[PDB]
Amino acid sequence: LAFSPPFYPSPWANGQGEWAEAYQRAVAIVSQMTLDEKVNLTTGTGWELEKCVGQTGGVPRLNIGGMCLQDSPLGIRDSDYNSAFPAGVNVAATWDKNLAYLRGQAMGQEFSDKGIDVQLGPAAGPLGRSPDGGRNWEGFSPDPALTGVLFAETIKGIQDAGVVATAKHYILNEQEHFRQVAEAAGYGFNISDTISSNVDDKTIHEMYLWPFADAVRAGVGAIMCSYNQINNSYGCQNSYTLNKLLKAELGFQGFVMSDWGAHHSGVGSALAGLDMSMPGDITFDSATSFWGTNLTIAVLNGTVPQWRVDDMAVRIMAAYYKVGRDRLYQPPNFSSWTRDEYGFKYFYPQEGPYEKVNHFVNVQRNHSEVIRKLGADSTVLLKNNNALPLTGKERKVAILGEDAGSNSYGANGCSDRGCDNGTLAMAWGSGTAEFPYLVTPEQAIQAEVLKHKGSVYAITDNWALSQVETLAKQASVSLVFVNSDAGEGYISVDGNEGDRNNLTLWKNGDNLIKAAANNCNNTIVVIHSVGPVLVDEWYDHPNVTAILWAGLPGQESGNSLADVLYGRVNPGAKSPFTWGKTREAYGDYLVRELNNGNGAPQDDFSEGVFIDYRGFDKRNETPIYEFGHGLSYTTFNYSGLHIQVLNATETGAAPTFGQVGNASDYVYPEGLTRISKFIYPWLNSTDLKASSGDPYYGVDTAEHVPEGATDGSPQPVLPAGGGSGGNPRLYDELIRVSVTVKNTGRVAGDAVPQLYVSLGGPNEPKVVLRKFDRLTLKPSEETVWTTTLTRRDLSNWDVAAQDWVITSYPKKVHVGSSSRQLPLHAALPKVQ
Amino acid sequence: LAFSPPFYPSPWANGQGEWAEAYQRAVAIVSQMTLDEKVNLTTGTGWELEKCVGQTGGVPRLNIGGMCLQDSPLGIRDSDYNSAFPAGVNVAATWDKNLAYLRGQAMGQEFSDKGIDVQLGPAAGPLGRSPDGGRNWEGFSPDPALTGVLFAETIKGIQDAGVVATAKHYILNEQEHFRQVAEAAGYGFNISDTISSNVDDKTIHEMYLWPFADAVRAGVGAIMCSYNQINNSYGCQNSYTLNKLLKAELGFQGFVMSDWGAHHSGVGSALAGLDMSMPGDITFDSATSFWGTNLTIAVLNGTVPQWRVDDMAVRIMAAYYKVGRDRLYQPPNFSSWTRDEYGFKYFYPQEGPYEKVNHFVNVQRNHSEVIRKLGADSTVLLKNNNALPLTGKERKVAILGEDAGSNSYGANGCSDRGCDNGTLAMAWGSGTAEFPYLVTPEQAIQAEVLKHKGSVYAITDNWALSQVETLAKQASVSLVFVNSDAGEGYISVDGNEGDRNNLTLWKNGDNLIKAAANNCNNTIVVIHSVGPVLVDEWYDHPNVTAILWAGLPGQESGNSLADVLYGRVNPGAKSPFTWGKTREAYGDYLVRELNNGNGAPQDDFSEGVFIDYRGFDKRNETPIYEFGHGLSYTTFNYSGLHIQVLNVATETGAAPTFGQVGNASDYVYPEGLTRISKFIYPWLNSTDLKASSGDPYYGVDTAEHVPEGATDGSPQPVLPAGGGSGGNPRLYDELIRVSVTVKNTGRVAGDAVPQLYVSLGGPNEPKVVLRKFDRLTLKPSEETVWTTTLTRRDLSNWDVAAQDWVITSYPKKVHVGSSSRQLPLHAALPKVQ
Ligand SMILES: *[C@@H]1O[C@H](CO)[C@@H](O[C@@H]2O[C@H](CO)[C@@H](O[C@@H]3O[C@H](CO[C@H]4O[C@H](CO[C@H]5O[C@H](CO)[C@@H](O)[C@H](O)[C@@H]5O[C@H]5O[C@H](CO)[C@@H](O)[C@H](O)[C@@H]5O)[C@@H](O)[C@H](O[C@H]5O[C@H](CO)[C@@H](O)[C@H](O)[C@@H]5O[C@H]5O[C@H](CO)[C@@H](O)[C@H](O)[C@@H]5O)[C@@H]4O)[C@@H](O)[C@H](O[C@H]4O[C@H](CO)[C@@H](O)[C@H](O)[C@@H]4O[C@H]4O[C@H](CO)[C@@H](O)[C@H](O)[C@@H]4O)[C@@H]3O)[C@H](O)[C@H]2NC(C)=O)[C@H](O)[C@H]1NC(C)=O
Ligand SMILES: *[C@@H]1O[C@H](CO)[C@@H](O[C@@H]2O[C@H](CO)[C@@H](O[C@@H]3O[C@H](CO[C@H]4O[C@H](CO)[C@@H](O)[C@H](O)[C@@H]4O)[C@@H](O)[C@H](O[C@H]4O[C@H](CO)[C@@H](O)[C@H](O)[C@@H]4O[C@H]4O[C@H](CO)[C@@H](O)[C@H](O)[C@@H]4O[C@H]4O[C@H](CO)[C@@H](O)[C@H](O)[C@@H]4O)[C@@H]3O)[C@H](O)[C@H]2NC(C)=O)[C@H](O)[C@H]1NC(C)=O
Ligand SMILES: *[C@@H]1O[C@H](CO)[C@@H](O[C@@H]2O[C@H](CO)[C@@H](O[C@@H]3O[C@H](CO[C@H]4O[C@H](CO[C@H]5O[C@H](CO)[C@@H](O)[C@H](O)[C@@H]5O[C@H]5O[C@H](CO)[C@@H](O)[C@H](O)[C@@H]5O)[C@@H](O)[C@H](O)[C@@H]4O)[C@@H](O)[C@H](O[C@H]4O[C@H](CO)[C@@H](O)[C@H](O)[C@@H]4O)[C@@H]3O)[C@H](O)[C@H]2NC(C)=O)[C@H](O)[C@H]1NC(C)=O
Ligand SMILES: *[C@@H]1O[C@H](CO)[C@@H](O[C@@H]2O[C@H](CO)[C@@H](O[C@@H]3O[C@H](CO[C@H]4O[C@H](CO)[C@@H](O)[C@H](O)[C@@H]4O)[C@@H](O)[C@H](O[C@H]4O[C@H](CO)[C@@H](O)[C@H](O)[C@@H]4O)[C@@H]3O)[C@H](O)[C@H]2NC(C)=O)[C@H](O)[C@H]1NC(C)=O
Ligand SMILES: *[C@@H]1O[C@H](CO)[C@@H](O)[C@H](O)[C@H]1NC(C)=O
Ligand SMILES: *[C@@H]1O[C@H](CO)[C@@H](O)[C@H](O)[C@H]1NC(C)=O
Ligand SMILES: OC[C@H]1CNC[C@@H](O)[C@@H]1O
Ligand code: NA
Ligand code: NA
Repeated sequence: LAFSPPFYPSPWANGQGEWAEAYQRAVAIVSQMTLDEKVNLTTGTGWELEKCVGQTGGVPRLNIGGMCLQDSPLGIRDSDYNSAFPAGVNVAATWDKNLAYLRGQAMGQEFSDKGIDVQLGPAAGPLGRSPDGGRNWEGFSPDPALTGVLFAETIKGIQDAGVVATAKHYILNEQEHFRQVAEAAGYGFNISDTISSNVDDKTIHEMYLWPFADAVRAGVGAIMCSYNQINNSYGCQNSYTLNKLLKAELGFQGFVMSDWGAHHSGVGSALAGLDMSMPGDITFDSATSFWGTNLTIAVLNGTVPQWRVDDMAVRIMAAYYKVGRDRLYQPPNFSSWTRDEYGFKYFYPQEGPYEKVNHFVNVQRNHSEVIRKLGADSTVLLKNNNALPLTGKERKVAILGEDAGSNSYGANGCSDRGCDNGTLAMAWGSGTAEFPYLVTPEQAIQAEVLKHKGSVYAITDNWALSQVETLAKQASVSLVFVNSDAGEGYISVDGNEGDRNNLTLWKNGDNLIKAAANNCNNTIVVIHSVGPVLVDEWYDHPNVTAILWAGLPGQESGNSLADVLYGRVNPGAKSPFTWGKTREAYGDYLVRELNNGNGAPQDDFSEGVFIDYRGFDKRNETPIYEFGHGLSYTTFNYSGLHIQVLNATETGAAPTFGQVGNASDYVYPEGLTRISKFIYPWLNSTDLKASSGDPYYGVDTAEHVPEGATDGSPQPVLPAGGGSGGNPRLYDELIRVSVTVKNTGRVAGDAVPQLYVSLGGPNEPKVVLRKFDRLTLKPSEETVWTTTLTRRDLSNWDVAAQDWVITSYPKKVHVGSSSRQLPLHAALPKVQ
Repeated sequence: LAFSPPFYPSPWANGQGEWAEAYQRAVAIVSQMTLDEKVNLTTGTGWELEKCVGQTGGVPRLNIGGMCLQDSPLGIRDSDYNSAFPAGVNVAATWDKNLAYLRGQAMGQEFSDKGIDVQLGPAAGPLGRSPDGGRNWEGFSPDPALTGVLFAETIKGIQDAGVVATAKHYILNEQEHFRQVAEAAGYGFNISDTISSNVDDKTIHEMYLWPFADAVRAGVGAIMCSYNQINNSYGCQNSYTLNKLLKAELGFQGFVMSDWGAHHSGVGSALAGLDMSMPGDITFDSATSFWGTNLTIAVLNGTVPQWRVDDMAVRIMAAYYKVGRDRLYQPPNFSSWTRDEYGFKYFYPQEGPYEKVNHFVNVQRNHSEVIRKLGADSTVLLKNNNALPLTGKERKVAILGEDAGSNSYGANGCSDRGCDNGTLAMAWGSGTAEFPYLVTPEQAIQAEVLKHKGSVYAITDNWALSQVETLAKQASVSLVFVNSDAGEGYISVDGNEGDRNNLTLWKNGDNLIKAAANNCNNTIVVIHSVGPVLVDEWYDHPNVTAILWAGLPGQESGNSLADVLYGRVNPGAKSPFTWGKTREAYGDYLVRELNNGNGAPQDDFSEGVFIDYRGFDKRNETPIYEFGHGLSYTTFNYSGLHIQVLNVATETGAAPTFGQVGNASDYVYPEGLTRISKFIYPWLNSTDLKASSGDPYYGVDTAEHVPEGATDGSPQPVLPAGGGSGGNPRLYDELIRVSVTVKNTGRVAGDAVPQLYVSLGGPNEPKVVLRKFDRLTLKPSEETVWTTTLTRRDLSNWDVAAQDWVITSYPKKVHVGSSSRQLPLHAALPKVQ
């Protein structure tokens, strides 16, 4: 079986780069803390014991309120009077750094105004190994350069608005199936440990880790480690991914929290680089924790060095100070577990004062504007045979498909969005927010038609084909809506356990489109979906005159779409993944059956880097719509490529901050009423063994602590580390590339120039994206797009050097409008 | 068994009153026609043979195009790019003569622009004997005064727009069960003839006949006789209702058409006062007709007098001229049977030239505006505990109920509206039109809330009660939508064979309302229905803060309602029927089982005049909401009632004939004409009359089957109650002027609906009966004096001994106020005669 080698000690923070001020403030306050106070920062207080999806107890003697951590990557979960933004995959479809940022900012503002300290998002893991993976839509794209840039801009927007962002899930959680042992049991499978993603060192560096290096360099304050194992070592105690890759090589200065139920040991995880346990207990409301009491004991008994807990507390306070949360602090003014105005303060056991638990604060501001805009700018026009934009003069409009209409249970009528009923504007699981309302395509397109005194109807039963056919024969234009949904693995909809069982349109979508197109010579298909779907049965039908993919647009869905269909917005989005002829064309199959008996299922990433377009190009397969493809209401020309060549070895010793006293300093204080299931830092008595309750307490302890796990002496800086996101020399700019871009059509709009490189060598993809931008040009207007290639951009990861190297194979650059339409190309000059 | 006494001969037209010019022009043209041409005017061409629901062949030699007759009373049926107006019941709820006229005008304009000559509406029969009758909603109100006045204004709007209106159904078609034998057989019932409505002479004059007297006096061109029998004689050959009540007593000058399949004999119907057979065949596509060829033969063989057939022709041409149809004529520019651009000219057999059958003419103009306004102005506010109007500042709005949302088959996705899915804006059967679009309450209310930056959702599955209760707990206001549907008897939805099986909300509505009100202290109920529904289980719930009934609003439903809920329109509508505690409180049970073996079921109207509020008041029962009840966002005061007393041929001419009849050979099929399969023609196969009729009863006991008087063309007496239009003109003398001051005593402009009831006196008269009303717009503090007059008819009762209206010697009283039960002003009336 795959093996995960050790890397110890867990590196300590050092005030790196833009962290210097936040780290000095964190060390000044952590220095004042007792051991039980430090431990309070590191451990949640128990599932649904307070207000937020995750919440720590804070340090009240030092005026630090408990840290409130809340989903989701696309808006506040489990709350009220908040907005529901389009999903991360829509941000990927915009290819628009500025919109990713502005969406970050608007979410940060709403979370901050609910008294939330830490947003659990954005996501870049899953990256998207498999097109049917259940959570790819929360992240961005299976391409690392596109994902890493939009991930980083999202982070910066959220943190500039004063909320800590949490880059998740770290790392290789590329499928829902078998990701948790209790979930698998509920779905009929008996496994002893979760699925192990088994991945070679070059692949992890070139693909899955690269957006985390961007998040790190962009200043992300938190990282959430993942439920799966990596080479048979759990993500939240994997010393290789956490100590070596994240903290030593990428130089991460913030804190690593567990995913909920992903914490699997106290001592093991603390020494392997975990800093925060969520929701704080061992299983939900077990009243036991691998940390809390147990971590205070682990330090008192000498097994976890003081410097390790001290560094947890410094990383946690430093992220909180880095975003300025201290200046915006207020306790969470809502409850994730009830919408009632009043309730017992501690929800799960219904204890504590009976008091106001919701204040109904309306944090929406004018955020519907950025959502409606980001929806229109993420609507990919895949096909347009001169059918769009509409004019408003069409005499009779047929709106067809359940995906155009209302969810009959209300927009929030399925818990965590766990159904696919009515228009699909948000997929399911934790990656969700309550809509404040939901504008359906039916509502916005019928309003638009009635404004022009046209005739219009909506048929929203996809087996009502008699009516579809009759109305399609009478219509000037048939707008046909179809979807495909997916989500987090703890929910199953129609037997899809988070992951999609296939890429075919749900709810009779293919037959609905063929019924319309058999009868209307102007059939326009609109797809809402978590990722690609199969279109081969109808996309080339002669009466299908346009096709659009609008992703998961959030609350302004129908208005975002109408703006595009009626020409208020000229679509600029590009596909952020590949649209293949068959599921086989993508390869990268999910592990859907036990393959290691009743042990952990083994998920070998045997394709290496060759996911999505890199795999189609390697196999010489032709996509229907390639990565980077999207049309516009105008045309663009690219010409005039020009290329120009441009002109610490050790750490400190681990520090300790403050003093640790005797056990009797950490016994429960006598005036305090202990709330049932609440997780505390304190001991029942000075008897360490008895207060831990651990059946393994004090047995074979040293043989269970890896060599070096307690070494606080100065360490070597890795060749590829020493900076933020990697050695700073990786970010030196080596080549500048320019091209001229002209709008040669009649409509103002945006181009998305894309710069790919070919790094050369027998095992490298033919082309890999490295730069892009989204440039607004009026008709006939031109501009020069200039960008630069860094040392990292031209490197490959060398497993023998443990470093990025520019290999000696000759490299080329290609610029154009998609991964398959690259009219400009040149050999690059040799650089090192 | 009830018996229907004979009345012969069938009165001939005479140019009465406003018909003088139309009659002269009809005589002049019918004088030029051959017998087969005349017959062509009287008989439709066969079910689906041409474009319109009914269609005659016309007279091409004299450039008279075939007459195109199309449904419905609320908009053009079976067509395209037309509007869908609110139902006649909503017009009744407006209590607004002007809006009634404006709706008729906007409908006549649309019909005229499609090349339709005759609109099959409006309807005042069923009047509304039973609250569960399947078609009451197409008419107006169970009250004859409210109905007759709004029926009349609807007819004047249509005919002023140049289309002939058809007052239907004449008469006593008060229920759908057993109305047609083949329908009854499709539902498992074996009957040899249709339901017989059996009614006494005073009741028919005081109730069912009264709105038709108004129709006739307002100048209606056509009348459509009914499927039921009346005292065991079919509506379309009932000499008593057609010859005596309609043509002699009411003096009707236009033409009587059959309902479709209501024509039951050639000779018998022509002599009993029928003028036009629709759709022209005996059963759909039978290629046989009681008229056409048979009527030509019946005149040739001496059995139907030429004067009778000339009179049919003159009544038909006179109605056509009277509305100026000849000045707007164009062939129908759509087909009722297909939406294809091209097709065979003769749809049913797919014969004739292949040519353009649809021109897709957009006739809607800006009629959405009158629809929008009339839906708002017909929304009755039944209860409002200071909950409405909404301000727009409600922080979270729950829209609850399938009736708020879309029909998932599309607004037109159920044929003839034969389902109750999504918002109910139109009930089912022939009384329907294709929506151009349908704005749902969900759409218009969610749009209003988003304009104010509120939060809003719609739950539209009425068994999703977990979600309903969760959202209702979170909401500032919960708007709960519920409905109850019905329609014409040939369609059954959920076992309701046209008629409603109960007056309970459909689709779990009572449980939905209780789920919302148990959780939300500001639950507002909105009812779309064909008539009253039982509200006893929740109307008085402490968290039910407002209740509205919005009827069947047509295509602008959601916008009409939002205009009211948000106070752009202050509701002025008033209930046009009673809301009782139980079904038993209304009495008047439908006949739902065979009670005459396998012969015609018998429907005895044994309550006499005591239907709807007259029955409740007679039984001393308290309605939840009485007839005439509606609240406003302002208040009104009525004061200062004052009463002021104010200051005909005896024989007809002889029956004329116009033009000449020749030999049987003039009427044989023309040699060079292709005869279209199933098409009905006026021509004979040969000069053999017997063989050309194909009638198994031809020449059988003929004399015995021709009623006494039926061929009598000599001068007739004028009935004491006849001699004018809608009755002897002395009935319309104004005898009393009544005035009262109405003041808006509140803070917002609005419409008051003053109502004037009389008590006629006498042991068997209703305690009060509506006579006058108007709808008056007043600004805050403004006053106005409402003045109206009572006519001799208004103060009379029908005396069966005299056969005339008589002001009886019991002391009479006037009562004025805001409903049938809120009448603060009363005055004794002085003796007048
Ligand atoms: C010139 O050319 C013309 C065009 O071709 C020729 O016209 C044909 O003339 C024939 C006579 O020669 C006609 O045939 C006879 O028709 C009658 C009338 O039938 C209709 O009306 C019935 C009710 O009638 C009353 O009311 C009408 C007006 O509404 C009056 O006109 C009648 O006079 C009669 O009036 C009395 O009652 C009213 C009150 O109700 C009073 O106010 C009056 O004061 C009078 O008292 C109605 O019931 C009939 O309905 C039947 O038919 C419908 C289908 O059309 C169907 O939907 C109904 O369910 C019902 O079906 C049942 O009956 C029919 C037959 O009629 C069966 O086939 C069927 O299967 C069912 O049983 C209809 O709407 C009709 O009554 C005559 O039939 C009676 O007499 C014959 C024998 O003479 C019997 O064989 C029949 O069974 C029947 O017997 C019943 O009645 C008897 C009373 O008379 C009684 O003794 C018996 O006990 C029995 O119960 C004839 O069928 C033919 O209609 C007409 N064709 C056209 C196309 O117009 C003309 O002949 C020719 N001239 C010359 C000189 O050659
Ligand atoms: C790890 O994080 C966890 C989670 O955040 C931290 O746990 C929290 O620690 C808090 C202390 O920082 C502790 O706070 C206590 O709350 C109690 C309940 O308060 C609520 O109910 C009261 C009473 O109705 C309301 O007044 C109040 O507003 C709340 O609604 C308080 O009662 C405690 O107040 C006492 O201590 C504080 C100072 O901490 C005094 O300011 C206050 O006056 C009270 O002082 C009395 O009691 C203390 C000790 O209990 C005495 O030392 C003092 O002399 C006073 O004694 C008199 O009164 C008591 C009875 O009232 C009487 O017996 C005595 O004889 C005298 O007459 C305090 O505010 C949270 O409950 C606790 N959270 C949970 C879930 O357990 C933990 O500290 C963190 N750990 C570290 C190491 O940082
Ligand atoms: C007066 O005249 C009116 C008009 O004719 C008469 O009304 C009819 O009354 C009938 C008798 O009540 C009604 O028939 C009943 O219909 C009930 C509801 O059927 C619908 O809803 C259910 C439940 O839907 C939920 O669950 C679905 C499947 O899980 C889900 O898809 C759906 O979205 C709903 O979800 C919510 O709830 C679930 C859990 O419950 C949650 O998980 C979810 O999150 C949501 O919260 C659905 O199954 C069904 O297919 C349909 O769409 C039925 O439930 C009744 O059937 C039960 O009881 C029967 C005994 O009565 C028994 O045979 C049967 O086996 C069931 O146990 C029943 O069919 C009818 O609809 C009314 N028609 C109209 C037009 O209103 C009225 O009866 C007359 N009144 C009187 C006094 O005479
Ligand atoms: C009772 O009402 C019915 C239905 O309205 C009338 O029946 C129609 O009568 C009209 C007028 O006579 C008939 O019209 C004839 O149609 C023929 C076919 O016309 C179409 O197809 C041709 C061939 O492709 C086209 O070229 C043409 O434009 C039409 O689109 C015409 O060809 C006839 O006109 C000429 O033909 C005859 C040949 O016999 C010659 O005498 C002349 O040269 C003449 O120019 C004619 O127009 C129509 O077909 C009838 N309809 C049906 C359904 O049968 C009755 O006439 C009316 N009865 C009374 C007594 O008024
Ligand atoms: C600590 O004491 C508490 C309360 O007495 C007891 O419930 C708990 O089990 C003890 N913990 C351990 C590890 O024994
Ligand atoms: C008249 O002639 C047609 C065509 O020959 C024949 O089919 C039809 O049956 C006849 N009508 C009658 C009453 O015989
Ligand atoms: O559709 C034509 C006729 C059918 N029977 C009912 C009438 O109201 C209608 O106009
Ligand atoms: Na086809
Ligand atoms: Na309650």
